[PDB]
Amino acid sequence: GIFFPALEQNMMGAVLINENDEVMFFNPAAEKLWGYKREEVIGNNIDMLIPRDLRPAHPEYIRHNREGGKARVEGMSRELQLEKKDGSKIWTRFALSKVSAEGKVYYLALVRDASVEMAQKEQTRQLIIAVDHLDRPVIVLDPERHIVQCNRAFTEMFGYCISEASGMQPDTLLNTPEFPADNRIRLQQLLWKTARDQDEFLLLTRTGEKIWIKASISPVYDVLAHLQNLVMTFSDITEERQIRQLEGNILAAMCSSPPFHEMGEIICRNIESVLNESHVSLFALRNGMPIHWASSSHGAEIQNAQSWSATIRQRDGAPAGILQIKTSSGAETSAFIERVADISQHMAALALEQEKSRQHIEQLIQFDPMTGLPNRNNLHNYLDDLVDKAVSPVVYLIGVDHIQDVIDSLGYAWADQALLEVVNRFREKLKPDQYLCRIEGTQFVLVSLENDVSNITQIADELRNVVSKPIMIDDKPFPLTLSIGISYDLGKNRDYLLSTAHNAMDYIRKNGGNGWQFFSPAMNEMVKERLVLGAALKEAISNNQLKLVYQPQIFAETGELYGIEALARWHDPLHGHVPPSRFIPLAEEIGEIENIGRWVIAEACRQLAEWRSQNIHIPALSVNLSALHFRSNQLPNQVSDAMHAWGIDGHQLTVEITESMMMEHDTEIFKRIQILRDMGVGLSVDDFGTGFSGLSRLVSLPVTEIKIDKSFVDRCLTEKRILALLEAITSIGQSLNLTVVAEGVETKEQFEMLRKIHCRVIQGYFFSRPLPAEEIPGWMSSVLPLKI
Amino acid sequence: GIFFPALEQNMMGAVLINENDEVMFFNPAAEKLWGYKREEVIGNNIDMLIPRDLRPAHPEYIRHNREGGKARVEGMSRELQLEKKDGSKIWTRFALSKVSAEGKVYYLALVRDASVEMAQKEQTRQLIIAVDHLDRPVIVLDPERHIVQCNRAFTEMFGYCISEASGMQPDTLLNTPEFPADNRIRLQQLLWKTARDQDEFLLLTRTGEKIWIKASISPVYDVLAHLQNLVMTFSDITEERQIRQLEGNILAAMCSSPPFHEMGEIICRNIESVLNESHVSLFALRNGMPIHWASSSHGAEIQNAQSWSATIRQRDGAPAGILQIKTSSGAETSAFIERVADISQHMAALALEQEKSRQHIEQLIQFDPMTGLPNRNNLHNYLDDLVDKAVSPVVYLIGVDHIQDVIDSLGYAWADQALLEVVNRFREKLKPDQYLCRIEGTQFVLVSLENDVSNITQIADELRNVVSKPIMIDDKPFPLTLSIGISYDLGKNRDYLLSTAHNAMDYIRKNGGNGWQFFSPAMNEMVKERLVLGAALKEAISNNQLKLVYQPQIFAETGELYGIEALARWHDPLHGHVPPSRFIPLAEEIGEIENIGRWVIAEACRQLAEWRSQNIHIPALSVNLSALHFRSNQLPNQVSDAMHAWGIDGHQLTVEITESMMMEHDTEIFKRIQILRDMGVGLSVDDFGTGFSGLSRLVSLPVTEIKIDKSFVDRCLTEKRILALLEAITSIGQSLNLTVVAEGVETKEQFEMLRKIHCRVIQGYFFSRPLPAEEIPGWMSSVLPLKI
Ligand SMILES: Nc1nc2c(ncn2[C@@H]2O[C@@H]3COP(=O)(O)O[C@H]4[C@@H](O)[C@H](n5cnc6c(=O)[nH]c(N)nc65)O[C@@H]4COP(=O)(O)O[C@H]3[C@H]2O)c(=O)[nH]1
Ligand SMILES: Nc1nc2c(ncn2[C@@H]2O[C@@H]3COP(=O)(O)O[C@H]4[C@@H](O)[C@H](n5cnc6c(=O)[nH]c(N)nc65)O[C@@H]4COP(=O)(O)O[C@H]3[C@H]2O)c(=O)[nH]1
Ligand code: HEM
Ligand code: HEM
Ligand SMILES: [Mg+2]
Ligand SMILES: [Mg+2]
Ligand SMILES: [Mg+2]
Ligand SMILES: [Mg+2]
Repeated sequence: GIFFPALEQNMMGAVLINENDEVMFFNPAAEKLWGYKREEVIGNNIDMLIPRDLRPAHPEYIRHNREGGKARVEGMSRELQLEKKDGSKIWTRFALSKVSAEGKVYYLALVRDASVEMAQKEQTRQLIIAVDHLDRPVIVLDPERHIVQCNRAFTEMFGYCISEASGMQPDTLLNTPEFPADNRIRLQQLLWKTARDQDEFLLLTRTGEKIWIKASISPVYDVLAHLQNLVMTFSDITEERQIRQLEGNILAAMCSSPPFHEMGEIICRNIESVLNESHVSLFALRNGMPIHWASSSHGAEIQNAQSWSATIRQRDGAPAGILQIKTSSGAETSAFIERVADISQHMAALALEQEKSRQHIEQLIQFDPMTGLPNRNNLHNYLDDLVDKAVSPVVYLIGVDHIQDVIDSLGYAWADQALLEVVNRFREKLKPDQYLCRIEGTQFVLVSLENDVSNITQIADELRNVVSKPIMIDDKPFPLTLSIGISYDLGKNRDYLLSTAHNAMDYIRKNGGNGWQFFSPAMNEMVKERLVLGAALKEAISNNQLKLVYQPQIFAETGELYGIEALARWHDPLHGHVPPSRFIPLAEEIGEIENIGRWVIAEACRQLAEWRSQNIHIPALSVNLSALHFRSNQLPNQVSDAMHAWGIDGHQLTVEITESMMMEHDTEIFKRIQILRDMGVGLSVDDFGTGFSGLSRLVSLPVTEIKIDKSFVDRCLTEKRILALLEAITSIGQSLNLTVVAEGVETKEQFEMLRKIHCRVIQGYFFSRPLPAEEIPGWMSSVLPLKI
Repeated sequence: GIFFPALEQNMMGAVLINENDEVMFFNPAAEKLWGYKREEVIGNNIDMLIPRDLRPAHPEYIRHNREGGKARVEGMSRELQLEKKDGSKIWTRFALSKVSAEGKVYYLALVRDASVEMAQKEQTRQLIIAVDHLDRPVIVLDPERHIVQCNRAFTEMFGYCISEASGMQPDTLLNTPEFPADNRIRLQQLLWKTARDQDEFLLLTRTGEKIWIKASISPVYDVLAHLQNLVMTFSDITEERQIRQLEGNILAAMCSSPPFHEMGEIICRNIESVLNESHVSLFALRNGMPIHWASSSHGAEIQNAQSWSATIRQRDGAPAGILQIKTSSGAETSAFIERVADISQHMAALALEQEKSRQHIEQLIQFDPMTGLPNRNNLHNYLDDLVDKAVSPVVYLIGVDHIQDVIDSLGYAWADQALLEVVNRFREKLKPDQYLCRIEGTQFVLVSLENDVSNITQIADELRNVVSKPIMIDDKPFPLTLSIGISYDLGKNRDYLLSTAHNAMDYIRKNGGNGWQFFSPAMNEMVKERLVLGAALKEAISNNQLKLVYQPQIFAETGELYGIEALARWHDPLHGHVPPSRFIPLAEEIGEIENIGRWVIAEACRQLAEWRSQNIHIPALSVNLSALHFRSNQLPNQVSDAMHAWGIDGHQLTVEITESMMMEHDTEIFKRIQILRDMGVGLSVDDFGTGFSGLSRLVSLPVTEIKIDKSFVDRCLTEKRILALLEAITSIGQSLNLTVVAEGVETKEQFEMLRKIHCRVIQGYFFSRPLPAEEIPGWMSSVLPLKI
């Protein structure tokens, strides 16, 4: 056989043993491997070749193999040890084989050195223990994006294992939530990115827990620039997303520049948001002495409380503030709390330094950013000037209410806009003599010089009605209210006035706000008296318990009744007799003047119908109307109704207007007068108007009568210069056919002294006091004519 | 023989070839490996076994081995590729030998399965990677303390490769500095410690500079509980401190609210400071397209450019920007680049969010959180509404300069206080119709409705005059200046108006500020001409070159001269004849009214003496005076000087006053009139008054004449109603001894129609034109009496 020397010189050392477990064949390669020679090996039991430990065990191993047979079993190639000539031990690769010839059974084992193979195995083990040491999960993927390798950190974080995850897609392996933010497409795009990339996803463990993980994919190529593998690393980011949220919230709040206390509160609550069940405190340095900035706690005692005290450093490096974090027993890692404190101190240094600079400047600042109004120091100086000038002012303290709603709904950048809108509305209505300033927060101070209750209440009502309509910001309505406190006293300092106004405003706010009040209950009760009087007047108007008293007018020469003027009168069961000089202006303030006008016109016309039933001529009847009455485009409707419902057509009715009405210039009012004048009813002007040119226009807008006021008539006795007034007034009387009326005559000498100027008619107490309608007919039939 | 069946039963495939390269031995193991049949194999050439692609190359190796002698070496045993009958490719293990038999050349080959070999090698390859990708330096130590495995992170961090660090001690590798001494003791105790341990050390690198290292050592035992290997991990301290400082600095930068490009720049320089010799670029995605955001100041390039790219996202999957960071290879470490890039992305996201929020807010803000004034949006809305209403407004653009000195001296807060003071000064003067707004910076816009040139000049002068008093801040003066551009055009839009106003303001500011001008050259020319005329008027008044003219006043009945009136006329060589209706209002605006008053009174008395030198009776003289003249407390001084210097005692002189003079109510003015009247000089009132009652009050301020306006006379015959005015006005004439003067008669019919009303005197063209003074004596002796 030509194969004898071939297997003799083959690379693998070949050892052949016969039935007797003795070596019969042996070759030079095995000589080199073991150390002994052919003459030293041939004819000896395999026991000498076996290492010493297995010496007894090897024979029964061979015997068991012989007994079993197993249809000529040859074993499997593996790795084993040798004992050399000097006793050294080496790793070798064995392949055994069983031979059966001539009924007997022989064996041969082929051996190669395995130093490289065992070095590889040691490298494998050391590399595995290097992988499974740090808790940063890494996995490897083939070109087809199938996971092929894992580690203990990954299997512990996600529950899976290499056996249940080998050779399958990573998206299919990792179950994602049901479209929370469309993260499925993001995960596929990160898997399919061809360059180094990273992303953040939301995943659930094998059990299922809401965990966010940051994944990073990197490609690794081969020598010839082909894709070889993709490695994906993961890291849990749950502890860092919350810190990102904290820094975002603090940054957003600080960009709006909130006040110091509320900024501290925001920081504290945001720290608590990331530290579950903790307590946080903030202190500032005031000349080295710590003071309390803000805090937030539930008050519950924290047993075994870990306490940390972080120090805030300014730009130069000096300490400025102290932040105390107290946490439960082992709630969170110390590095977490250290990081939170560091980021918080970095973000709070700016707040502390801006607060310090703000205090330093505001010690002496006499103005105010954010609505540009004056401030407390300016108000103090103004009030001190007023006090030393000895002029007692009226102080209104105004608190704007419901601003916290917009603060919590939109933010400080919009609360400021609401304040600006309110201040602009106030500026749109402030009078020249009023002083407006801002003291603190949502509080403002108005200084006025009106020492009169009727004007003070009007100013307060106007101020409260300023905010009647909602404020539209960012296309969102926001109804705000006002609480006003009013203080006015004589000889009082700034402190007394400010304290009283603050007390009034605080009482209104505590009771519910949306209103105004005085101090000084004695002055407060007058408002209740006025409201009850006005309610009684309105009730009387509605119930028609009002009256008309008629005073005649007489001629100078013939002593004949020129006409009468109807005057409104009122008597209440509770308030007695209310003079018309009192309750007519009261109706102007309320708004019942129109109701008065309709009643008087209807009653006066109806009374003329009653007098016409019997024999009474009554040439004319004068009825007073107010300026606010004539401002409406409804007068001819009711007046025409009066005439044609009782046959009192306008040649008998007469209407007199106030002097101030001609002072005003309204085209619509004048046209209504001209329409009314053309109907037949006359027009009369009291107080002789204002000027000849105006009365010349009153000649253009035709009238019939001119009335000389009582004050002018009374002064005619002494002031001899005003005689030409009546002479000129009467001159226009016959110049263009006007009837002049003398009012308030009281003595005979007055009647004779106005006779020479030729006053057309005379109306006064020298002839008759006003009389109730039930004896108007008696007066006509009794004294007519009179002494002339 | 007995070895051929043994060779057949060898479980490894065995083949043997000769010079002819035929296969003579193909055992069942080889059958199971390849798949070919024994008959198909025996006698064939190697070509039915050689791989197809290596077929062109194999005969070259055949020739090399068959010709070149390699000392009859067996060869090499290694892994190789086999293709199955179907075509699949597997890897097997080959051992080849060269045997010489019968003087010939024979080649022998043994082949295994090697499936597990493939698995082991591929897993080693897959596992060395993801050791090379762990972010921290981990090294595995054998029990006898020799480094066996070092990862890529450690390799690039310290600079000691695997070849240099294989089988040698960690202290000898990372030799620490001799100073201090305790380092060696500490590191030996750490290295030979058997428990998990951590510490800090001062290890040294191949190239130089010190690195402070946190070192951790952990053990790894075996099944039999003996130290099998140990693991050591390293971390750096300077790097983590730098990351913390970077995050803090960028957060502090954001909290101060800088602009977008400034924010990008500060981020860029922070990354530059934390990472040496790098270039950083930022792009922001607008409408899906990137735009440059910030870049390195060093615009050049550095060799060995390694680039890292990050995608800035914003709370969603939508990309928001791109970051590129480039650094030279070998300068720093991959983990440091990872960390800096990640933190930069997470901070730039906040920067982008803040920019977006600020832009959204500013798009809708309607007021100013500073000075409280309206802002550019409100101004735009106002101008748009006015243009839609089709009313052309006058736009003043005001720039306040000399404000940098306040910033340099005191600071930003005091600059804001000065700006507030200026705005308050504007508010204390703006009229109800005008509209004030702040656009930006030290610039404001005023909108007015009056389009008169004189009114605009008055408004501009008033605006410029308010800054004359220096701003008192902290008891320190601070002068400022105003540059005002006036734009006014018909039918133009707000863009054109604002552009023209800004052009004018910039022109003034560049030329030096402290002034105002129109945008229109024609308007500038008009202003220049008016100023030239005013200067000419002042020069003429100073150079006594004015002249007076006298218009006779005649008696209605006797045709005898009642008196004459002096009127001032001005003649200029350049401007010709300027009517008094043109240059008298100009004197009021300038301030020459007083000078005109003295000249007229002094000249009239001097002229009165000249007429009295010869025989002229001249019963009276009427001299016009202005209200502003009478408001000065000096009138009796010069007037009394006039009488006693020419013997012209007030029984002749007469002063006529404007109607508006009696409209005003000043006690000092009224007293001065009474003092003046008591001297003997008469008083005349033109255009009557607001009311005849005022004339009755004026009775206490004795008057002698009343003048009827020309407009009333010119409309007398057309409007028969105004006849009563003259009838009443004359009636007052004999009521209290007054003379009525009719001014402006032109025809005989007008004169006779005023005769029935018995007007006392007549002054008009029907009798005589205003006569120059040289022929007054001739007119007296030639025409009088006119005999009607
Ligand atoms: N000492 C004195 N007084 C005399 C003399 N002759 C008349 N009087 C008084 O002069 C007033 C005339 O009313 P008036 O001047 O229009 O001024 C009226 C008018 O302005 C207002 N008034 C009265 N009735 C009405 C009404 O129905 N409507 C309106 N709108 N105002 C009314 O009330 C004012 C006061 O009315 P009365 O209290 O009735 O006071 C009456 C009357 O009593 C006299 O010789 N001596
Ligand atoms: N067409 C016409 N005009 C007639 C007639 N009768 C008089 N006049 C004009 O009436 C004016 C009289 O001056 P005035 O009414 O006080 O109104 C004067 C006065 O307000 C002002 N003025 C003139 N001289 C002086 C002066 O020395 N001082 C002041 N302060 N104002 C003066 O100039 C105004 C008018 O300028 P004059 O040219 O003086 O206009 C003169 C005169 O020309 C007539 O029948 N027909
Ligand atoms: C340094 C030399 C040797 C070592 C270290 C060694 C070791 C071992 C050991 C530990 C076993 C136990 C079972 C196993 O591991 O599969 C075994 C099995 C066996 N050995 Fe050895 N052996 C050596 C030499 C030989 C030789 C030259 C033969 C020649 C026939 C032989 C015959 C056997 C047989 C027949 C089995 C039975 C395997 C079975 O039944 O599965 N041993 N060997
Ligand atoms: C799948 C089958 C085979 C493969 C992949 C293969 C591959 C190679 C390669 C790459 C070489 C270059 C030298 C080296 O790598 O050591 C080589 C050389 C050689 N091959 Fe093969 N061969 C194959 C089949 C065979 C067979 C069946 C024989 C039978 C004798 C053979 C005999 C030789 C010899 C003698 C050399 C010379 C080695 C030297 O001179 O370094 N080859 N073969
Ligand atoms: Mg009345
Ligand atoms: Mg009256
Ligand atoms: Mg005049
Ligand atoms: Mg005149």
